[PDB]
Amino acid sequence: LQRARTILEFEKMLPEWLRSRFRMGELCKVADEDFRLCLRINEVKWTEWKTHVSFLNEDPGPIRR
Amino acid sequence: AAKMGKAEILKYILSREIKEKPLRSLSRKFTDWAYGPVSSSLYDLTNVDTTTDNSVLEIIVYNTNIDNRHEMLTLEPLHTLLHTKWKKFAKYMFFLSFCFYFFYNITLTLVSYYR
Amino acid sequence: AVLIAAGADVNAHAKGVFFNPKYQHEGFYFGETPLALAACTNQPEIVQLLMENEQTDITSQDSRGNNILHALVTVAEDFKTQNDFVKRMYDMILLRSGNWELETMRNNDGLTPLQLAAKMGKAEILKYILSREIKEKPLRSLSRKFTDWAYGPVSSSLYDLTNVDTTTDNSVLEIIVYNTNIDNRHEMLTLEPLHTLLHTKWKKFAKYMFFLSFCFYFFYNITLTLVSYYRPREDEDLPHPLALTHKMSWLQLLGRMFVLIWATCISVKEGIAIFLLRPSDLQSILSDAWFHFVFFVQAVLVILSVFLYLFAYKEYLACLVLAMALGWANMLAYTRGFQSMGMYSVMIQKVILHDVLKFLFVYILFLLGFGVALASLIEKCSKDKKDCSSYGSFSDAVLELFKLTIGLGDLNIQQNSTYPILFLFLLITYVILTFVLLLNMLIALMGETVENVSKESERIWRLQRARTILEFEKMLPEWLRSRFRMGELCKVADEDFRLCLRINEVKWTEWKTHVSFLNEDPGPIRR
Amino acid sequence: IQKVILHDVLKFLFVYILFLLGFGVALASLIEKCSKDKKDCSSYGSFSDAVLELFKLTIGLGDLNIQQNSTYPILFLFLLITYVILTFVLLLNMLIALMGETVENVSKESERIWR
Ligand code: NA
Ligand code: NA
Repeated sequence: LQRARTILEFEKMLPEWLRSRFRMGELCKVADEDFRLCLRINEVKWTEWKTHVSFLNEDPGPIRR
Repeated sequence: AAKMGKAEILKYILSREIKEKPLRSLSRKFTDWAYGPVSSSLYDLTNVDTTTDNSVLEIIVYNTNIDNRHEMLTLEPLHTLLHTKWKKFAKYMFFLSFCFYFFYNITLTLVSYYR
Repeated sequence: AVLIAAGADVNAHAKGVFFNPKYQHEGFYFGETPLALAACTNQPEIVQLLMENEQTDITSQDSRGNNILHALVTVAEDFKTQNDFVKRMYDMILLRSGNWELETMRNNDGLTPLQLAAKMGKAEILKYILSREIKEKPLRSLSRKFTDWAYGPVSSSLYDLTNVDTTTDNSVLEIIVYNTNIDNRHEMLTLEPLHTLLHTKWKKFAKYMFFLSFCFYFFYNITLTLVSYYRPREDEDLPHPLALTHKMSWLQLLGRMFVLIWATCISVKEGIAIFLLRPSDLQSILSDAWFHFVFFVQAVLVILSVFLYLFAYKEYLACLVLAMALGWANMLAYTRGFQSMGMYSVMIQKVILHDVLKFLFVYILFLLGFGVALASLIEKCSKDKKDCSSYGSFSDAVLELFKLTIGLGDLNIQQNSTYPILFLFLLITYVILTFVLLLNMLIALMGETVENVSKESERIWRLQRARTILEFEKMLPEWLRSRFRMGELCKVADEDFRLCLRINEVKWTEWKTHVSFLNEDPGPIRR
Repeated sequence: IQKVILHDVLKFLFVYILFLLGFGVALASLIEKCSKDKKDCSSYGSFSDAVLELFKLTIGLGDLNIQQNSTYPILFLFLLITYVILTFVLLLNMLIALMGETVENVSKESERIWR
């Protein structure tokens, strides 16, 4: 918490155009039209094996090419 | 959920995996690709980081009145995002503020002891 | 099974930018054979399906030279974060079709899959690989364990020991002891063929080669002590670092050539020992190569005193006195052989790293910080005892304030200047800061760690005497007459009488009829 | 009181004597100096004086002096602050933490041993 109190203070006292992008920007959600709402990436591990129904891409790990 | 301090409803609101496909639009979570036990999750982040006014990271950090702030920053879109914002601009802006202040007190020290 | 009967390729090796290093990046190194991710992703029914197919290869290597078994070793991580099917997927694939040929196979970088359990640090698969009791008699040949005789609750076990002890190159005891990169070394030496074998190798040659190295070094520092306290001095500024006595009564001639030989021999031995392993700046230079480093600092520091005699510096006594104080403090290394002092020598080693090193950075910041403030008041043109020839600088305000932690004498708040209810204020600020707050942190902080470390301080000590036995055995270039083992005792085969063995014991529970046995119930050798 | 003269201070007194004797000879090899301590013709300043001036640093001594002594007194001051860091703040404070672990381990069965 105590280093969380400083990061939101330095980011508030940084009046640039905020070039530092922390996030995947404008990556697609599941819709025919709604391509918005910039995103984040994390990882999962071993248990609870199941067939995977909902997915976004045809199994790459990074961006394709 | 943030300002009242209700932690258990806030663990649900950030993930909210929706299995059924006709209404997967309203989820805050998407499995990008799986291939087995190494799947790449993806959180929504539309009202979380300080990019608008009064976002849910700015409430839960700056707040009084709650004894449950330090536990609620364990949650997943709030946890990795503080790691990223530390990684690319805070680590310098903290160590430069250290260097601007460690060099400050030496200049106050030498002028009031030596001469 | 439709696609298998259709005629798909069962042996297709998928290369690419998976098996990426950094598991976080895309990453699923599983071997790349189609048999492997059947076994790797916990699919036991389809493991049976691929093994029934006669077209399926089992022996086929991969991009890293790895077979089926090298891949299945390097995915386990724990018992906790898995159902532990890797132990039974390992067993299902050997018995289904297996000779020794699939086990002995080395990979691209020349590494047995037994050794791959060691260097990767997979502990749970390594408990299985050393025992591996095989019940069914047509394939008891591939076991690493044999019940010799039972007679009830006192049965005599027997471990295989074919690639374990340092009798070949790069054996699984030599990996797991000398290794960095793992936090799981001290737990893995609890396992049975690794545990009793260190007890045997300690019993017959290490106990002497450790206590003789103690006697060769305790008698060393006394000869360095007496020559630099009793007779350095004769009347002039003649340097004379190690006394000679060219005249009769051969004592200092014998004493000088005693030190200069043993200082060189302890330098060349450690100078090759430190030029074997590369630490990384912390945590590996501080645990395994610390007393390799402390001896080497002492050894160069003694032979440097000879070159202080070369053309007569001023440092011939001031350097050699540092070798004496450090020469007694590293005697605390050689009390590693004892048991009860062994646990004490890790709870003194860990708390100079964990609790007082955090302390000395905080305490110096208060020592220096209040140090300048009292020094800025002390000047006063009245400073301390007629300040014309006397003192009263900054360091005097450190020596009058470092002495407030221990007994000083009289704490004076007298003749000093402009506002002595500020000079009295910063003094009682300092005693409240570090006499009653910041020193008494340390007893409470040490009290938390020594009940956190001394639940596993024993096994860390077992590692530290394991680091010495494999060093003395490596520095013993004889023909190794000391036999630690039953030699060439028979395995269960018509022809294969080889693979020298080991003996251990079992006790009361789980009563059963004894099927597999080697002899008709003797306890020792017959006759 | 009977078990901790066997279990904790007996490990202590072997380690502390090794630092008492070990730094004892090193300060004794510097103290001689032909200036040793208060007109060294009839007076003293042998090895045991460098033990009595250094056994007294555990308890109250009087004045710790770093004065008139010889060739490099930023080594004589260095070994003194080496000793106080070794046994005033490290090796004595082991013992309270070590005793604190045993008397909650023995005093669950200290009654029956008394019986
Ligand atoms: Na305590
Ligand atoms: Na005192």
